[PDB]
Amino acid sequence: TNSQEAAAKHEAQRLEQEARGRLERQKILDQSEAEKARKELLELEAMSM
Amino acid sequence: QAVFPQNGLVVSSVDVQSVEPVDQRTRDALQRSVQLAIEITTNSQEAAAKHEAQRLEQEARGRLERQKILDQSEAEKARKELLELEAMSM
Amino acid sequence: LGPDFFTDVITIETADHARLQLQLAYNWHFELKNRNDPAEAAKLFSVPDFVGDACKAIASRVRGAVASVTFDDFHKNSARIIRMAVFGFEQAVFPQNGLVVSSVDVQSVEPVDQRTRDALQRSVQLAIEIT
Amino acid sequence: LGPDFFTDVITIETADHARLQLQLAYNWHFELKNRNDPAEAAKLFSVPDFVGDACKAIASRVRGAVASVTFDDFHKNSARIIRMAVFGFE
Repeated sequence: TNSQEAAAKHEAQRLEQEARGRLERQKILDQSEAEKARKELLELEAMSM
Repeated sequence: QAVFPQNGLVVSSVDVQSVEPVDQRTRDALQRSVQLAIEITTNSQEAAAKHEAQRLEQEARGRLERQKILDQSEAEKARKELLELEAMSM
Repeated sequence: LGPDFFTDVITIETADHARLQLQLAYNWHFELKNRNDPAEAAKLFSVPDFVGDACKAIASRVRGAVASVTFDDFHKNSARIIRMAVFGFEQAVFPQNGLVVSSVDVQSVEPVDQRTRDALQRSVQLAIEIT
Repeated sequence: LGPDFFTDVITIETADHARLQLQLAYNWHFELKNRNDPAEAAKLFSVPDFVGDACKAIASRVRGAVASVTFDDFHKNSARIIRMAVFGFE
């Protein structure tokens, strides 16, 4: 049962790992789209200045 | 099926109904083990729902931020035309 | 010997040592190919007590089919299990008395561990809660 | 044996171990192809108690159809479920 404990623990740690990496990848995607919108906004801003 | 020729007895089947080991610790640790099994399943559901809500939170933040960028764009254009009127004014 | 189903309660325990109570109804009726044949009636009376026989036997089928099943698998699908336990894989029949169980309605499952039902009910409660 | 529906209350529990009570009416009536045929009446009297039979049987249909259903699915659509449980699918 202790082996089951370590197994479930390491398993939850694994899903936590995949969840963190996935959500981080999601941050990167949002940062990308935000970078593009920020770029077009920089077009309007540079033209403004 | 089991057979006892000496008396012609025949055991067609043997239903089992209970197993009760003398060690209290055996059944206690076993029951705690399965209890922790459903416990780690519901905990897995907890982490799943948690990470899921975190995911929708992620998409919501990125989407709303994109909306900020769009509003900043339209506001940049209106600000530009306003700069036309202002520069002509000065 | 009419259809009038009789209720039955037999306890069983999972291979993972998890005890649980059951409330399980039994639909039942005796077939009669003919009023004319005495021998079928001799089958009807061959049993000292057809209800006790059917209860102990079907309960043996249940404890047998379920004890082999893991406690990894005990949820709503278990209703599929016992239903396939009572019925021949391809209605239950007892030739010795001509008994025929057309169906087996289930009405309750009550595991002895309070923590099981409590954690389960909290789990579904947190399910609608996270919805 | 007229249409006069009789009420019925049978408890059931979801596969996810969630108990629930029910208040469920039953519309009912005995068909009669002819006054002329004794045998149909023999069917009418073949049951020791038609109400108890119909209650236990339909309740078996309900507990059976619903226990197979997930507690993921218990909302207003369940009314669609039991209605299709009592009635033969086509």
